[PDB]
Amino acid sequence: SPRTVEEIFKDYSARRAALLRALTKDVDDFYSQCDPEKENLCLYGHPNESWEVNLPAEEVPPELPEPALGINFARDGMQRKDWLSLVAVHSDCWLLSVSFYFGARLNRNERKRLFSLINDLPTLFDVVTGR
Amino acid sequence: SPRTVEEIFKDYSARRAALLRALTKDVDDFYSQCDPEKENLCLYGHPNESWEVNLPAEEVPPELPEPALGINFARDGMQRKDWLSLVAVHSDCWLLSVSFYFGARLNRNERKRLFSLINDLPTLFDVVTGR
Amino acid sequence: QKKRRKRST
Amino acid sequence: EVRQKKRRKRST
Repeated sequence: SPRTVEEIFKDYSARRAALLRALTKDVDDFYSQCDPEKENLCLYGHPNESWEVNLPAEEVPPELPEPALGINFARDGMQRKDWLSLVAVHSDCWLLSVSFYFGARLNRNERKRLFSLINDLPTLFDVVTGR
Repeated sequence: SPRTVEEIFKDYSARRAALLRALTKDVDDFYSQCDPEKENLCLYGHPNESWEVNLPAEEVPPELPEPALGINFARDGMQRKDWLSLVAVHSDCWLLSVSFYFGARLNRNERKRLFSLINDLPTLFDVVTGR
Repeated sequence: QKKRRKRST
Repeated sequence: EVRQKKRRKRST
């Protein structure tokens, strides 16, 4: 598991790259994957920069914090731009949660430094909404 | 919902006060409420500074990020101090996720400020583990 | 329509 | 020592 600020930010950046791709370059494919008629789905970003739409972890509590559940249940109930922004904010939050789960043993100043690396990047919400 | 940095951090601080209380002053009762025989349970901190152990949101995706699910399924399989530290880190991550959910529309400087306010308070993990 | 619905069984 | 399960299938 990532431990240092640098290891955690490398992991963060790879998962974020995956989620950004799902929400922009691959958006039609991602949208189709989030079928409202499937069971409840989550969007994951993995440290090999792959994204994944799937059921949540079968066994709980999971090893890592979980992404928002059932995003496919919201897809057809709002405009596409609003659904993508909803997925984006929850994904931003998941990225932060995973990073500071790994970073639980960092001291105050190292946690601050980790956030400064994260905060130099546009959020997924920023990108998808065109801020 | 909270929207300014001040409003979001007031909300954070109250939810944190609730979860700190669950993990310290009220820890015996909190531990006993995480009944392994019950369905999957979560620890919530509310903006009126009260804590609650309950089932997750019935309808998904929930309005707010959700706390870690099924912490009662982990209680008897670990030593108490290790279970409490696990709940603590997941609770720290949930507090951060909730605040930056509300803070989706904050700018880069405001996000930095919000994290600096959060980061200056001892984490639940550090309180529980004595770090 | 709906923003959410019950979690899957 | 005895090691009970630490995870279980989600209640749904």
